[PDB]
Amino acid sequence: MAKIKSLSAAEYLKEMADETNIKVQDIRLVVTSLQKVLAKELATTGEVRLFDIGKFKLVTTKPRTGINPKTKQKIQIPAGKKIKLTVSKILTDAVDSHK
Amino acid sequence: MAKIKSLSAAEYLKEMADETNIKVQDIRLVVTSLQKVLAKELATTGEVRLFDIGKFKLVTTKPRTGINPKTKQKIQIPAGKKIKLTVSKILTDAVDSHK
Repeated sequence: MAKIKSLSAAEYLKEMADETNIKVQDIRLVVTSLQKVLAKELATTGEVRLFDIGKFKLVTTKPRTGINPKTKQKIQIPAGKKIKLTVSKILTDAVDSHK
Repeated sequence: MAKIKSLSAAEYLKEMADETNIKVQDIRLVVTSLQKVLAKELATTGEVRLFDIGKFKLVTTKPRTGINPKTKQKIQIPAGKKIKLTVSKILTDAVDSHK
């Protein structure tokens, strides 16, 4: 893919193991669970509000008629279900990342 | 329904107590180290790619260059610094799927 400065989940896994003695192969587990149960809470369609980073809301884009006048076919984009992230103040909002 | 960090840190304890694994004041650190380190790694202009959920990255309302009256040095028109989440297939397909 496109190369930039980056982290896998395995990067944080390594970061977590470097930070702490209390945990071993279980670090791959804990780092999946952190996100497995996030994915489950979204599948029940609940907001997850993680204080200091923001909130994960499930969203839908309602279906809508589209027409481009020159095409004979009407590409009417269906209903798709997605996640929006909305930022916490302390992370974005003229704060941490904006200095 | 919604879900809080502390409620998250509770439900990771009930699954990662076991015979031995991690305790209440330690489960409290891994949950907060996560969202701290991932913030510190977007601070340095890095992209967190978490397979299964998706990718958090910075976005900057693009600074133009200005020659404003000071010195020889170029002076940026101020950017607005935000984060975006774009969702991975496995998250969005399990949301698009009805349970």
